[PDB]
Amino acid sequence: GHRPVLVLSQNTKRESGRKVQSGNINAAKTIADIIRTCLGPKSMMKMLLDPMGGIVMTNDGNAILREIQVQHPAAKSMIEISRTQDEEVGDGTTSVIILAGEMLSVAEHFLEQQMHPTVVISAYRKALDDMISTLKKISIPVDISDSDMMLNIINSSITTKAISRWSSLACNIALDAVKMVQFEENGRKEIDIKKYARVEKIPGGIIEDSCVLRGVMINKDVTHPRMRRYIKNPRIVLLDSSLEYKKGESQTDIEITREEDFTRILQMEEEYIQQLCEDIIQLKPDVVITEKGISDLAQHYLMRANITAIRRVRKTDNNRIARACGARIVSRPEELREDDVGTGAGLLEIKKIGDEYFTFITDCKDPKACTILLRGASKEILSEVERNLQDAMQVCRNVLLDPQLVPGGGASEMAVAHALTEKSKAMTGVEQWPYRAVAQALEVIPRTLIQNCGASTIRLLTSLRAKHTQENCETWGVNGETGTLVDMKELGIWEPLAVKLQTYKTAVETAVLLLRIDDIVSGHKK
Amino acid sequence: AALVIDNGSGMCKAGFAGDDAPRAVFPSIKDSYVGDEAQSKRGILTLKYPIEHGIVTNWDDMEKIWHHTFYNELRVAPEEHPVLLTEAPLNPKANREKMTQIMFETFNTPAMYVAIQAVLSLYASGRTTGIVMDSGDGVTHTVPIYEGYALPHAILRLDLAGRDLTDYLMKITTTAEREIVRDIKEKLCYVALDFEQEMATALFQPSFLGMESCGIHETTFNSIMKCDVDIRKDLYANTVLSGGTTMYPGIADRMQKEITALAPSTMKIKIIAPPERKYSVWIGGSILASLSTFQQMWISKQEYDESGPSIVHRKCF
Amino acid sequence: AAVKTLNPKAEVARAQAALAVNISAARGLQDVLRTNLGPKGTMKMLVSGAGDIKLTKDGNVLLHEMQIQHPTASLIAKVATAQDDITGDGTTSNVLIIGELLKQADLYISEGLHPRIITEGFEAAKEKALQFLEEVKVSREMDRETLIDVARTSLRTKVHAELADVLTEAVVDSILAIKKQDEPIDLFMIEIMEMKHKSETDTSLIRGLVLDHGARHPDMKKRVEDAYILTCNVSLEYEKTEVNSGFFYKSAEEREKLVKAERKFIEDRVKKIIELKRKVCGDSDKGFVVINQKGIDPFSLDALSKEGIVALRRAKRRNMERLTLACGGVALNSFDDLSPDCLGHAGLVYEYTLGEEKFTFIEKCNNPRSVTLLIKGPNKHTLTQIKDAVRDGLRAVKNAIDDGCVVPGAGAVEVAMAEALIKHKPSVKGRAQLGVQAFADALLIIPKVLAQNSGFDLQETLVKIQAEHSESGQLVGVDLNTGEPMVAAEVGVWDNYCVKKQLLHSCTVIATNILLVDEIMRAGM
Amino acid sequence: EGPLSVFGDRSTGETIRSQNVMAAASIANIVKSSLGPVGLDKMLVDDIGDVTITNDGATILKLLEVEHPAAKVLCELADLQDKEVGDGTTSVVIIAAELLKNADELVKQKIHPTSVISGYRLACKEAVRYINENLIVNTDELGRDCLINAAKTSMSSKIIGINGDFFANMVVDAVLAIKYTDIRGQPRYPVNSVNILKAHGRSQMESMLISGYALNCVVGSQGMPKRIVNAKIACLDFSLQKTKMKLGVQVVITDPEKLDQIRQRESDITKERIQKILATGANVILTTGGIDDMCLKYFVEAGAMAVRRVLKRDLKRIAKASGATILSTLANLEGEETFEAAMLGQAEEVVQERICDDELILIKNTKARTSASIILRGANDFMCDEMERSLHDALCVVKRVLESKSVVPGGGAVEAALSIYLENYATSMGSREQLAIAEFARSLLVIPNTLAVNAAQDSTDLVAKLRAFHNEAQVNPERKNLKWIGLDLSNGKPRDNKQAGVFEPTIVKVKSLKFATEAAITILRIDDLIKLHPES
Ligand SMILES: Nc1ncnc2c1ncn2[C@@H]1O[C@H](COP(=O)(O)OP(=O)(O)O)[C@@H](O)[C@H]1O
Ligand SMILES: Nc1ncnc2c1ncn2[C@@H]1O[C@H](COP(=O)(O)OP(=O)(O)O)[C@@H](O)[C@H]1O
Ligand SMILES: Nc1ncnc2c1ncn2[C@@H]1O[C@H](COP(=O)(O)OP(=O)(O)O)[C@@H](O)[C@H]1O
Ligand SMILES: [Mg+2]
Ligand SMILES: [Mg+2]
Ligand SMILES: [Mg+2]
Repeated sequence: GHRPVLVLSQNTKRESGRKVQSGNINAAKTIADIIRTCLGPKSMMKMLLDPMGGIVMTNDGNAILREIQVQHPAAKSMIEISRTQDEEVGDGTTSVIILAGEMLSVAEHFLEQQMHPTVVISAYRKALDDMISTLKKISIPVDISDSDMMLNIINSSITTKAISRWSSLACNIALDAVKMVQFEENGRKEIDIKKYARVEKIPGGIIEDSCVLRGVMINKDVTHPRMRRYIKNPRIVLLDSSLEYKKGESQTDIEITREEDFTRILQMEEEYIQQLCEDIIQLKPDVVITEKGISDLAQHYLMRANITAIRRVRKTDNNRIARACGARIVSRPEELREDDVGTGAGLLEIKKIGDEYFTFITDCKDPKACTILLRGASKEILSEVERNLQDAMQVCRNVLLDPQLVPGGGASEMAVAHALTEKSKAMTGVEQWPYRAVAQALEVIPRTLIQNCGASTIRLLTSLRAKHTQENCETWGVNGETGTLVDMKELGIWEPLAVKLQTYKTAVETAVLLLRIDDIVSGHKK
Repeated sequence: AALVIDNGSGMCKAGFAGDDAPRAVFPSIKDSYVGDEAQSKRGILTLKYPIEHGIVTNWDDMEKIWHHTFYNELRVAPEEHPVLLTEAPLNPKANREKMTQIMFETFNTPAMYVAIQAVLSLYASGRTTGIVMDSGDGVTHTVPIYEGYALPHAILRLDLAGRDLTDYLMKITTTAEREIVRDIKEKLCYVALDFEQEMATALFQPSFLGMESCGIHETTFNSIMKCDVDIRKDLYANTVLSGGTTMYPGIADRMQKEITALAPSTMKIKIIAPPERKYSVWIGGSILASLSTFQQMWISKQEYDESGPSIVHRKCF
Repeated sequence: AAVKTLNPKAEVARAQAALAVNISAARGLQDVLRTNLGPKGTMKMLVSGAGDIKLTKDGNVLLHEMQIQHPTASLIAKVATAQDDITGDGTTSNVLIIGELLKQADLYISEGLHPRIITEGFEAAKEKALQFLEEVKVSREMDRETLIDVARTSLRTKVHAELADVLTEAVVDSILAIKKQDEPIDLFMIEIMEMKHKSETDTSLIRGLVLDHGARHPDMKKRVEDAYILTCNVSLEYEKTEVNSGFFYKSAEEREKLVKAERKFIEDRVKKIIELKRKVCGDSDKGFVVINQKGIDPFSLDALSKEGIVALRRAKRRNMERLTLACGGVALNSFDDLSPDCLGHAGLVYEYTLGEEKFTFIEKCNNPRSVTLLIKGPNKHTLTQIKDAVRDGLRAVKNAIDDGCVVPGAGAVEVAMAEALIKHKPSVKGRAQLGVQAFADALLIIPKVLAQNSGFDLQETLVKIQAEHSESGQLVGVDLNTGEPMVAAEVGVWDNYCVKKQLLHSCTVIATNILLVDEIMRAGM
Repeated sequence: EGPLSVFGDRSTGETIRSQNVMAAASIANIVKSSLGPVGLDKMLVDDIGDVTITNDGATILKLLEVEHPAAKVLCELADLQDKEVGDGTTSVVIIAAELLKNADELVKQKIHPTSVISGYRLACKEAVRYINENLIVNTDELGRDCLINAAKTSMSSKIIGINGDFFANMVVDAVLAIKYTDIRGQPRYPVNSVNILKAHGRSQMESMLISGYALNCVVGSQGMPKRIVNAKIACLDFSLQKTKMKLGVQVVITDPEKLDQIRQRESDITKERIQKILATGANVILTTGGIDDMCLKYFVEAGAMAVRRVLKRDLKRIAKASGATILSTLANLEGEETFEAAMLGQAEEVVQERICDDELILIKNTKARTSASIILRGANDFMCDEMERSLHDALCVVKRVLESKSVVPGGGAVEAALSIYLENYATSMGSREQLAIAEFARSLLVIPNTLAVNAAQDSTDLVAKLRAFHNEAQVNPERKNLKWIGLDLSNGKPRDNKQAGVFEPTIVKVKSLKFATEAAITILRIDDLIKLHPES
């Protein structure tokens, strides 16, 4: 017997030292190599298989890394930073992974050479600050009133995605959607393209007929077929309350001894429904939309008033209908006011798409919410189109908030790397080497672009690194479609400064995080 | 996949088909981050559980729960996954129409199916035929099942559950002290083959408690005798017990003996009641949702749109 | 590899291997579905795990019933499902064109060409093919003869020839009745009822309605000649109070009074119905039929039968609209203020018992904007097959009406579009011309398989047809009885412009996306 | 076993002492690599893929799964240091383990454990006295930069190290914001009232100090405004929902004509309460309870911002900071129900702010007191959690510096000086207690030794130079300015740490010594061990 007299629990495995460092860095650069080929306009799709029998055909770095599963904590951290980039800016989710992988890769060198991780980290932080300075120095502003300039900004963001074939179409959609979702109340500007720009994918049809509606769309039909399905100036009312007769919250137990009491009580229920419906009709609406049920007697009373009702809508759809038609959701028809009625909708239609009935509240004027109706070949194609449109809309939003632009095609990476190399000559300590290595690590973005284009990395990178030593060449980069150096002022690939700033910050900070890490431990229970 | 929401007059015990354990036991299941990832759940945490005694009292509550057992504790969308809900035996038609209106209209589920909790309990034990004695906290039910479906005509319903059981024990009043009696009910309470030889060293009989209807063994026997004489062998020999109530005393052999006594001296009765997986109904639902006959049984969204409460009631009135 | 170092239990197909996987699966689907194409195709039998039998020639049904676990097959099945949901026809041809695009692209990718260039050629060829399609489309006033030819072209592919000649008249008449001038056709207004007693050629169009249930009171009439129909959604059974009222009495007499009183609420609605009946037909000349979406308890059934009313309960939520459009009344959720104008008229109402179930026919309506197709047949699988066929035919006629244009059939448009693509190829810059060639050879799979299915040599027939189309220019296709070219527009072989456009678009899109797949990966564990 | 017949195992004598020392040493070797500006972080994987990166010794020893009691003791020691001080959780563990090691060496030499314990106690007392008398610096002589230097010293070895140049400012500002004076006019700095939120996204440099409060909550309805300027704030500790009668109250109708009115009150009651609140001018209503949709509509129509399920502690802080009164009920001393405008608080702005696809509430420029929140911004949740822990350490350090105005130098200065002084002082105390005190002194050197080891430098040479400097300081009265010398781990050279800015609160070292000494004494008293087999 003599049970094991341990200090730590069995299954507690502890690694330490340069093995842990090299393992973390290799896991990170593996996560990078997974999506290395998914960068640029000449990328190829990846078909991932979900655990739920689903399929995801994509080029999106965050989609890919989110669909794969890992057990190494470094790979976990890289997937987490990809998620961070996607949530913050909604683009660059694979540029960040590649940059972080390359930074860790170049730090492996200095770590094998007896340098301490904190030295590498201090150098990385210097290099990040100077990247920020250089980006803010080379950026240019944008007149967001120039719809064509904005369409070019959005094209420079979707050119690397599948919808590139209908790029102009998708560009307009994203721009339109964002311009409608811009909302200000009490001095607070808000572009909330997650609650008020909705993407509805209806398989079939053709993608070229997909459109952004001046209103919203839901999958609903009239509650009663005597109700109109087409109304050309609908006054709309929104409710959070059930138009049924529900019980009270207390123990409302009744006690009947007289004969007339049962009938009187049931007629009392009918009268309650009548009184609700009259409190509603007094505002003279044409359409009534509820988040909860609508009793059939209430349907009768509303129809008598020539009102069309839709029974059980979601709270999110109700909020979008509010923003689109200009209404205010209420929960007590007794508290209903003309200011709560929805004027602004230009047409309510309920039409048959395939074998389903869809409710449009379109033709609105000044709708602060929208529905992007996507049509296409299949749920997978349309899910990919939706992700690409998310990229486009998030880019448009980042632009409207921070209108500053930086050059693409890797031009920005080379310009900033050159600036860092030039500043490194004043450095006399030992950190100049990691600092210059981070400068050489920014070069990976054009390298990956050239590799995915199918060109010669050595030659092109040499000519480009040389071009960026001249004076007015901080805009020069590479084409992801032909493998040649161009001026971005001549190509047109311009990303939002906010996107690339967040990219660089996330990359450098992820590198710092994984460098500080040592001494992995495992096993212990939650 | 197929979401399998097992209400089971317990907790939500929701998840996916293929999982051996639910992933969304909401009732009685982060912070300092940024967003609404605790407040939205903090609201539900103190919301009363709608199902009482195996019957839904407040539907708005139940709907809010389901909605929070889809978007928060599963982070999925019901618009693409079929749902398998569970209902208590002899559940009113109105409740069925209500939940089917909720799922198809509110959650816009492509297809759904409502299964009896005893049938899914039998499924989790691996069998498709037998008579299930489900005794929980508020109700007792005998469900004869043949070919995997609860015969809707031989469901005998008597009422002697955990409450009614601990009652006489209390007799032998304050919440805490009747819960001491109930703690003894929760702990060992070995069933007596014969109360004579069990009290010597110190539900089956209504007179004991004070009722005047029938014992649970009489109930099983008559539920078996209101079925086919050929399937009688299977009902008698595949009696499966379920419910923490019936588990606490661990009643197998007293039942077996007096059921053998009641039955003709032909069929050999064997009762399988050792599982206690504490998710039997969920696993039965998962098995069903995994099968393809579940796709066969789907009440589809188109079917719902075309028929309404009639499709939920499966016609045949 | 990269993924397998992080998730060891990961499955990965890279670049060429990934292409190999996808194209192989596509070709597998083609091999199964090649035989479905055309009227000379063969019907497949599909047996579920329960033992249920399906006889089908439909591409979508065949896909969902085949026993397949492939990701590419899943993608293509979903594309076909969308094709079916939106157009009703074109699924087999969809799968065939997808498979052939992938094969013709493998022809050039095996030679080291990059799939990007093939996809560029695919896009160019899609544009030119859509243009040629809009040019060759036949804008025609949709007369009964044109619609009959269309429905024939669909039903002859889906069912036997005599049964197709029956379903043709049934479907065209059905749509031409529920159709309103310049107002999209709501196919929901065509109920589809199946009866399992007679021959399959007895499938008919009832210019009225057929409910799958009847009256549950025996003393109720089984036949009504001049009928007033009351379409209601009002409970006529006992409804308990929402607030848990409960009855309290001190005497058996009071118990009796409360028992008589607790039904007064529903007795009043029954009385309202009975008074309407008496006021609208003061004699026994006419009839009165209540059709309730909700229940009717035995007491109400007795009360209505005694007055000579035929009450059916728990009808379908769609039958409310179908009855108000066929008969011509108003559907009610309350009898508060009901008038004879709320009633519809049916020149005949009767009941038909079939084994253990009952059906109720409502016919001789005046001008019903809703009708029903009674699918009669001796077998469950015959009924299912005829249902699928009539779905296809209804969608075909609806699409020919909506899209007033109609395209010639028998692969004629495919042949002509192939020739046009081959004449257009030089205008394409670079090696994407090869993708264009592939597109053409992909378009050419429709006539080829038709020949393959009629029992002819694909190469000889296709050269004959292309030669005839180049010498004349007449849009010609395959004659499945001689293997010779024939003018499809002259012999009445019509296809749907919407279907061909949807084919081109969706097939091109999915094929492009598959060709650009370079890594298949299962790493979710 | 054998004669005893106890149903368990028994270790006795040098065996169990060696085991205890091995356990303590194991725990100390777990954390030794995370000490000083050159220490490195640790990953911890929780058998399910839940990952935790950290440098905090208390955190590390909390996450571990320890079975040995002599190691559980050191884990509890780190926990206690984290509760009472907030910094020193690693140094205390290392020092306790080294005291155990040397004391067991002495016990092997057959010095009685009582004598070792007496010597350790004496050496602890005299080290505390020597620190308090010779090694303290008053922060008054240094001004505000002393707080910044103490914060930077605490933040060194953390993931906010090099950025300390800026983080310390925030930390200092935050404590100065939450300063409040109590009876006796003594200034109290109740950290844990600074709110710390985490939000991955923008770099660390974009972390935010909010003069006011930040709530991990949002408005209850999308129709409500999301910014209010002259914020009148009502903090309520009750829920605003449809009124339900309590348990001992039943509604029993015997005249149906009353049922309607009863149902109506179930909602009108709540309406009246809300109207009273809105009648005072309240534009912002935070409640610990819930708010039905019916009520949210009243707030929407009034142009107010309602927030539900707020946390009690967040509510207490917003109330204290804005001037509001937490009400559990609208009930006064006059038997009626009203809400006075004096129960309101005020704030110059309340906004719903977007932070990386996740919204929060910002209450800015509260009057009647200043409050402080900090939004940490990193690359992912792991980094953000490590930043929160590092910032908590820094805040606790600044609080200690402000409560007791004494600091000591860092870089092993205190340990070197104590080693010198105690190796000289042992000569007076007994003959065996002398050995115990000398060993206490030598044990104290494990801190600079470990710092140098982690820096990847010559520990022996560096610590010898340190001891030489400190001996020169203690034998030459003209050179006492050498006391302030400690390690410079970026160059491997001693350095005047009082002029370099490496300061630590006196309480840190004092409590480290006291707790380590008691832990070592506790473990050093065990000479037997009876490990019983489990009851089952
Ligand atoms: N036509 C083009 N030629 C060269 N580079 C391009 C082109 N279009 C986009 N890029 C560059 O590709 C990168 C975007 O890669 P993408 O595949 O969208 O991944 P991410 O999610 O990182 O944006 C940016 O650096 C952008 O400048
Ligand atoms: N009588 C006919 N002679 C020659 N070709 C025909 C005839 N009827 C139909 N076709 C052609 O056969 C093809 C396949 O028919 P069908 O199987 O209904 O389409 P799908 O393959 O989409 O189901 C169609 O392209 C149609 O033009
Ligand atoms: N910048 C610095 N230079 C020299 N020594 C330092 C510095 N910062 C911290 N130290 C020393 O490192 C020891 C431990 O610091 P740290 O590991 O950050 O705290 P803890 O021991 O609580 O984890 C302290 O005793 C201090 O003397
Ligand atoms: Mg992009
Ligand atoms: Mg067809
Ligand atoms: Mg510290």
